[PDB]
Amino acid sequence: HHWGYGKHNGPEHWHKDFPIAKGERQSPVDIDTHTAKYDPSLKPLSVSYDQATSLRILNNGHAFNVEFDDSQDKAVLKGGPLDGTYRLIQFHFHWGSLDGQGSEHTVDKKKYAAELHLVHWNTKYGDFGKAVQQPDGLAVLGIFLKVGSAKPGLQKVVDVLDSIKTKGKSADFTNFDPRGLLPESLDYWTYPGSLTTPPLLECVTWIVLKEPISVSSEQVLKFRKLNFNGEGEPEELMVDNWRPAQPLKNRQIKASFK
Ligand SMILES: NS(=O)(=O)c1ccc(NC(=S)OCCc2ccsc2)cc1
Ligand SMILES: [Zn+2]
Repeated sequence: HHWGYGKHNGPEHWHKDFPIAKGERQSPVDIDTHTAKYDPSLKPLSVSYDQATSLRILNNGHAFNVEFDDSQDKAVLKGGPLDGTYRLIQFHFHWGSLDGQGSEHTVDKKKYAAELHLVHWNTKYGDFGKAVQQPDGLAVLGIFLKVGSAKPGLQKVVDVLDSIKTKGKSADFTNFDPRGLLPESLDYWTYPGSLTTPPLLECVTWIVLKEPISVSSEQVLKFRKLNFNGEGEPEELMVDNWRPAQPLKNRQIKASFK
């Protein structure tokens, strides 16, 4: 009886095995754009992905992860609210069964069709595992997806999903360039939060871009053909793998733009 996104194992149940689910700095949150304040103390954000080295794509039963070789200082996030350098380790998405839902963060209560999470760990802690014992261990760059024009840079992801349909399947996935998943603008909102799945650890500086990317209906329909189950088990489509917004508690969301 493992956590998931169903009626008997989804977000309202997670707190029994992960009591931090009811913590002081849980994610995602609704971003109330009128309450968020421009912060002149934010430095410029730097997303340096030119030497990113993807390795593999994996269906972990909750989403799919595109994994990167993080053994060298290569694809890194710095600046903005961050102190020092954060290294890309993986990205993944959350998405809906219908285009009207799927994002984790919301913007003035609006849900996007999906949300991309580029996950980075603070290199001062040596590795990801030690980073998730720290309040500033991780930085997740979140990007909303809306349905419209196709995102050409996403197609290589979409085209490999048939090989990883079920939980536990992986495929080689080298030479994928995550630059092709970014919008034009780096304007963002930021706040301190958590992982949005178990173990829900409160280690994350969230950086959520304001400008969504557009993906086509056909691209997101291929996400919805993935399975939460493993091979040979009864089909349960991998859809609605998002946690809803959590209480903001004693936090302020800061904007990078005036
Ligand atoms: N949705 S989220 O971005 O908050 C988020 C990010 C990471 C995690 N946890 C983990 S354990 O990611 C592990 C990624 C990894 C490890 C080996 S290579 C890929 C859970 C939720
Ligand atoms: Zn995520």
